[PDB]
Amino acid sequence: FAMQHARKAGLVIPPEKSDRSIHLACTAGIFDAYVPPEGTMASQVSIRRIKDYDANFKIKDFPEKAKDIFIEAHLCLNNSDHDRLHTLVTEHCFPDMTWDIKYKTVRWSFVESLEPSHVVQVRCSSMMNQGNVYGQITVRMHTRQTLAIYDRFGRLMYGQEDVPKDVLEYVVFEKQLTNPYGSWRMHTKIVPPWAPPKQPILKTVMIPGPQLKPEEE
Amino acid sequence: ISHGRVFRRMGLGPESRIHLLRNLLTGLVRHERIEAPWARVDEMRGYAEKLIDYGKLGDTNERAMRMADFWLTEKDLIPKLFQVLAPRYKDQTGGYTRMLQIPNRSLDRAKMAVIEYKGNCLPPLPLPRRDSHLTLLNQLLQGLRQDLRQSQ
Amino acid sequence: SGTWWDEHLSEENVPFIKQLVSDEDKAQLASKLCPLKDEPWPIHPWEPGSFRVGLIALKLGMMPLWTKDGQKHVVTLLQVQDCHVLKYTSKENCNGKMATLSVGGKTVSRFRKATSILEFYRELGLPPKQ
Amino acid sequence: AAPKNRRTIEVNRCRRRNPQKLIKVKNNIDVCPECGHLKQKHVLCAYCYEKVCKETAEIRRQIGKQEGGPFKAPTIETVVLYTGETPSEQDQGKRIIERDRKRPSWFT
Amino acid sequence: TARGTPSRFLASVLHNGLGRYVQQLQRLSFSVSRDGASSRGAREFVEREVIDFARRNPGVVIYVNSRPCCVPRVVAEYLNGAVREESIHCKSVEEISTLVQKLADQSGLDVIRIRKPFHTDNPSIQGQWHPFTNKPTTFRGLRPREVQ
Amino acid sequence: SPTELTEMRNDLFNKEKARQLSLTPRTEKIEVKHVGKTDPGTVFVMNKNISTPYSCAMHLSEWYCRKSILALVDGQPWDMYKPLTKSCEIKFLTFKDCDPGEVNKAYWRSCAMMMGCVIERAFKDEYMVNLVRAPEVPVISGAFCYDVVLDSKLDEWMPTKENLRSFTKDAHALIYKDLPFETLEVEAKVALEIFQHSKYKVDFIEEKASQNPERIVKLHRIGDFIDVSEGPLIPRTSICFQYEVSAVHNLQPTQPSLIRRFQGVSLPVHLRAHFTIWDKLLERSRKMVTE
Amino acid sequence: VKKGFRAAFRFQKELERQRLLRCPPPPVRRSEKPNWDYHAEIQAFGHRLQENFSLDLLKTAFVNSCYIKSEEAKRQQLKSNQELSEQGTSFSQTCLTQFLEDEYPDMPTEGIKNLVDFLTGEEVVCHVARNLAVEQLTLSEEFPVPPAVLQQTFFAVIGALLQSSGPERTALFIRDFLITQMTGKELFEMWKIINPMGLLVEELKKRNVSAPESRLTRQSGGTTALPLYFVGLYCDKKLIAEGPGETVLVAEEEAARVALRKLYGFTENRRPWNY
Amino acid sequence: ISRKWEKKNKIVYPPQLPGEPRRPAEIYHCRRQIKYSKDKMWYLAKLIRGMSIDQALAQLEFNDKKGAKIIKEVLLEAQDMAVRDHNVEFRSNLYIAESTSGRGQCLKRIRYHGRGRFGIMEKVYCHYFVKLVEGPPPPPEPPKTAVAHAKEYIQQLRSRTIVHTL
RNA sequence: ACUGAACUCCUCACACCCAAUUGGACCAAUCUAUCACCCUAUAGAAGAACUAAUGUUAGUAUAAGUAACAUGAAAACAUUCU
Ligand SMILES: [Mg+2]
Ligand SMILES: [Mg+2]
Ligand SMILES: [Mg+2]
Ligand SMILES: [Mg+2]
Ligand SMILES: [Mg+2]
Ligand SMILES: [Mg+2]
Ligand SMILES: [Mg+2]
Ligand SMILES: [Mg+2]
Ligand SMILES: [Mg+2]
Ligand SMILES: [Mg+2]
Ligand SMILES: [Mg+2]
Ligand SMILES: [Mg+2]
Ligand SMILES: [Mg+2]
Ligand SMILES: [Zn+2]
Repeated sequence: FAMQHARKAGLVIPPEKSDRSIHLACTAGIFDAYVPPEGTMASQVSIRRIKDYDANFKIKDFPEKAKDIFIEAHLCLNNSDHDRLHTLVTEHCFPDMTWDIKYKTVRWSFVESLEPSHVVQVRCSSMMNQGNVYGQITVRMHTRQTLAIYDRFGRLMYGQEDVPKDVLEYVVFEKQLTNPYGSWRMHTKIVPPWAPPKQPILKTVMIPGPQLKPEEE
Repeated sequence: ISHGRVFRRMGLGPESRIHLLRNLLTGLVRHERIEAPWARVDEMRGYAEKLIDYGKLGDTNERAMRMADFWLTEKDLIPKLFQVLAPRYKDQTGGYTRMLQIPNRSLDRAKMAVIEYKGNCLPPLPLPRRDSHLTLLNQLLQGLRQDLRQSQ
Repeated sequence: SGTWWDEHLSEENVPFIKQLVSDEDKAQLASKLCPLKDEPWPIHPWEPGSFRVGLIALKLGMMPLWTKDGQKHVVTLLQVQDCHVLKYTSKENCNGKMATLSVGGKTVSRFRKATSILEFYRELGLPPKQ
Repeated sequence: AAPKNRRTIEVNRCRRRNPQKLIKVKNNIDVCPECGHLKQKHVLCAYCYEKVCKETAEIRRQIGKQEGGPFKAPTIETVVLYTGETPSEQDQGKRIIERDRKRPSWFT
Repeated sequence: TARGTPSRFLASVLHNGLGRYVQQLQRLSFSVSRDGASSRGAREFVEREVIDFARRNPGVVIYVNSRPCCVPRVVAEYLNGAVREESIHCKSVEEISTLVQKLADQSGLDVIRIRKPFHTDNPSIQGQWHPFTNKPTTFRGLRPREVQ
Repeated sequence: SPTELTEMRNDLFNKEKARQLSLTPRTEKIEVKHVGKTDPGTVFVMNKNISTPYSCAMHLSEWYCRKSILALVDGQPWDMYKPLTKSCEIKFLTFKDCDPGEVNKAYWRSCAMMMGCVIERAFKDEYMVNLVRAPEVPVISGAFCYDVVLDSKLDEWMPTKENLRSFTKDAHALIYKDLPFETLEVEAKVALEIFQHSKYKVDFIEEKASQNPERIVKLHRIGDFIDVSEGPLIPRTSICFQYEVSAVHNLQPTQPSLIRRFQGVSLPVHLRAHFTIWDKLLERSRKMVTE
Repeated sequence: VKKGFRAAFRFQKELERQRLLRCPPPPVRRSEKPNWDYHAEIQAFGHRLQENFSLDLLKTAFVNSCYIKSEEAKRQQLKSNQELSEQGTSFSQTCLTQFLEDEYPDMPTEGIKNLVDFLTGEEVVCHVARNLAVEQLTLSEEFPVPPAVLQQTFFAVIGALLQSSGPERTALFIRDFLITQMTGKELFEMWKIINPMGLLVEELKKRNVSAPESRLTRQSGGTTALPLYFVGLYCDKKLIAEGPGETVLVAEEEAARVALRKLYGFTENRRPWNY
Repeated sequence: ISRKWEKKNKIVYPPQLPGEPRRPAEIYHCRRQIKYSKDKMWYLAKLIRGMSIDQALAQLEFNDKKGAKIIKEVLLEAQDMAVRDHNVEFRSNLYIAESTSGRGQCLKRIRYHGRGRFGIMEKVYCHYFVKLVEGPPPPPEPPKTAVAHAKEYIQQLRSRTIVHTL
């Protein structure tokens, strides 16, 4: 409706012509989704490209730093340290994590890790990304944490700070290779369908039905 | 002061109000329903009832003929009257119309009412239905009425 | 909230209520017609300076009258439907110069009154009076 | 004529806040059973009334496009017909008009 | 002004007069400047008189900040927590001495209108006046015009 | 003591409901579909044993919270404060309906229970009461009854007009107090444990358990007082606008046990009465109910 | 715009004052607020209250257990004042009793011990000690310091003064402060009683005298909304006390109170306390 | 200009303990630059203050004024806001704490009078503020009765004392 | 015989009640010079201080939500009618 209203109002405009380009730090979406089970050479070539662009790179040490980044990002959510949270999280992962939590605090502690975090696959981006490239890694994580969300007025919406609950996820990190200053940062989540639903909320809820414009149906 | 005056001053004169109600008549008699301000409709009701009672006589009466000729400016609803409405109310003697207040007009917040001849074709109105007989109090009423009928 | 009786019932029961209330009123009036069968208060003859209770009437209209002299006199009609007595007081209770009685006017709907007034009229036995 | 001293805030406030200048809450509202909206008891349901008015509007459109011009008012009764309906023996001679919709249960 | 200003009845803290008297000045805090023509009086006062004042009054405690201040202050905290600060800006030594001494002699409560210049917590002896003190009784306590 | 017995009954009913809603799981969820001409299509997420149709109407609008008396669960009445245990279809009922007979029966039951409670709390602490039950009667009966048996010393005595007025003002005070109907579903053995004393309530609970295949019974409490009721009941006493006792009658098998039956009449707020029709309804309810 | 910034400075001061009045921050300890020297404060407090004794005992009385607990807790992440408080409260009760039954031999053990318990009550001691400026001196974990904790610290100070200076000096101290605090609050204001008529009956039956009768001596406004009765309690045709009252019951119970005061010697017209 | 009313909702209280009073959720909402007058918008406001959301909506729906529809849509917006993004369980369990009107940035025009004289027309705009709170509405305080009159009078007579002496 | 003042006494301290006019001791805020630096000092200078001019400009009140203003009727909003 933007273009139609523009033409009908008379706000005709030329295309923005300028040598400058809008530079970003994280590609939108994902390149390859590891559809989990009910419970390769491509990744090898990906790791080869990773090493080529960045010789100083190890795999087996990656899960440790991944778990560390996860728990520290949650601690930064608790403390509201948005600057370092940005430095450690991508622009695609910041909104969905920090949009709804406004007008409310949060509590998240890391008890332990039942299973050690484990790399699943690795993908590398083609050169046709604004003349840049980005590398992605996927890691399964199985741990036990607590979650407690107080609203504006300090009353719990759900969750309990004392009782942890086993939890499994597939996290994805990504990094900018073209620049050297880019570091691995959380990008998205897969939320597979077969996984069960999380704990509901203590409060009851309704929905508004179809509003029958003054004509029965 | 006014004591016993049944009419009400309505427009810029007697001619104004009669022509006004005559236009309301010509509008009402064909649509067999009409919205309008409450006072206008209250006055319109009596004129409509008297007009149908005056037209019951039929078309042969030159009196009714010329009277309806005056009261109706479209000149096509007079046959409709004589050959539809009088047959419709041949059995009826009173209560030919129904008049009911409705929400106020948009801009002037005026008090408005809808009126329509009984036994129309188009859909009915959401009339105020009296309380149901199955209610507690109505059933108590039926109970002691039966008891009185049993007594006598 | 404020409501009225006519709304919370059915049209097949409304005429029942109407005729039943009318019959009750007529029965009360027929019963209180004769005060002699009921116990009356002591009667005394007229004395000098004494007074007599008044009453209430209903004005119907006017009409002419003619005298033996052929003279005309306009004259109003005053009609009396029920005109029952309602209450008596002692000149001590009243603390006035003279004792007082109460008289009613016209019988009207028992529905459009106050609860205390209806209680008074019931414990008295007669219908309401406006 | 003209004033002589400015009315103070206290007296202006008393005057313009006295109860008759205020609005009186009205305890004359209840819920409409079938539509599910509010209504004044002596007034009709605005929602149902607008529904009926729109229906009558389209019926008037239909009869007008049938008559095809002014001064075409017949001298007989008329009846509506909805989808899935047949003319009756009663309305055999009565005029009929067609409509493209389903019969509402509230309409006969 | 009395109606604009608050008021109080005359009273002392913890009944200071009955037992051992205690000067209810607790603490002093001086804010004076090394430089500043305004603080020269305070500097003279602290260099000569404050020694003897502290010697005479041990119960009081004195704090001196000696920081840059365009206007030198003196703050006095008393037993009740009553803080009162006053400017010694451009004041002579003798008036500073009188000021600190009146502070020492003051009590721990604001200066306001005193409703009464006295206070007796048990004013009545021989019994407080009631209407029946100065009138006799009746034989068998009979009200006027009473048979039995 | 009777007072101590009432407090013990209260404590045991509290323990029972506590066990119930502690046994029921936590953070449970159900989806109830609203039905009716008004606001159809809506579906409400509710708790399995803490939510109620009152909370439903509170989600919806205050009008239904104040105007509703019962609810139909899959075509079955319900207590507005009794929690719904499963996803189902739900409708609200009111006095202003086409078939309010069920709400009417519920009101009959509630008024009978109220009169029973007040008459059992009124009498001499040294006298005894062995109430039996609140019988069911049709709407045209003209009065809600309540059967009872009493001490033998006062068998000849009947309640006077001042006693009737005292009972009526007691009931008015109760309805001003505005206590809700604490409802619960308890076991047959539990009901027997609670009402073990009065053989009448014992054998009535036994009859109810024999009528019910699983023998599960329903209890209803008014603050301190409890009694069994066949059908659901009203949410808040305060809905009853006027309420009084008409007369008392005493039934021929009096020798083995006296059979007194009190009788009263009342009407709610949503449709109040006028003084006159109300007085004649009273002089009707003064009639002896043969049933 | 107007030049100059002296007025802007003055107005900033007024703005911050208004802001403090609107949303004032919570209070804090004078120990951590500036211009504080602990040892000098203790010494000057001693000189103020006119006593001279050991600073170590002073500090051990001022310190509490909660402060030590918090200190060692944060140190991970010395001597309490309990015995001194116990000694002080014990000697205080003993000496207060001594003085009180010396001044009023007629007062019974029950009433005198209730009175002493009141005078040692947390409210009066805490008020006196705040007026004495110990609250900030006391080391505590929670602020404002609890009244029971402050009472323990006060009685520990008392015990220290005893163990250092002497019992007679402790006696002068407690006498002055506590009885001066009591001067105003009268007997039935400090100590509560039920059925005072029954208490009086028991008392004078112990004293072996006739059981008195209550008789309205004077009356006014009996039918009036503000009844006033003067009731006298007469034994063997002799009056002990009269009492005014709204009603006859209030008048007779007040007369009982008056007679009890007269018998126990706590009349308002009694000999003042000798210092 | 001042717009603190919108920031009033930006506050976030700290977490509450289990054993403490459940805090009642407040909420603020306003409409800006309504073409209406203060002296009558305030009448509508004082009407709807001290009552519940549903009968407020009803009274405004059936009251025949222009500002009624404005306040109505404002209240509906406040309700749906509070339920969607303020953790309100029941949309109908709300009540008005205070609703007020305030002057706005107005405009001036010229009204022509006779004989060359002119007059200034100021078209008037009103900001409308409203505060909602969860829970049932508090009851209106009943009138103090004869017992209260007598009690306050007698405690006055007891509190009084002699003056200007010991 | 008493009551009865800013008179007089009484405890303390005192320059602290007249129009026009005249003589004197201080001082607010500002710029400059030199100090000082949570707002001050000593000197000079001056566009140097407003409860009032049917005072000027801008805003907002009272009068006042008052005086005053406006859209012919019905309806498919196509048309018709007065
Ligand atoms: Mg006109
Ligand atoms: Mg004098
Ligand atoms: Mg003099
Ligand atoms: Mg002098
Ligand atoms: Mg002069
Ligand atoms: Mg200066
Ligand atoms: Mg200068
Ligand atoms: Mg100038
Ligand atoms: Mg000025
Ligand atoms: Mg001027
Ligand atoms: Mg107007
Ligand atoms: Mg005027
Ligand atoms: Mg006008
Ligand atoms: Zn409807």
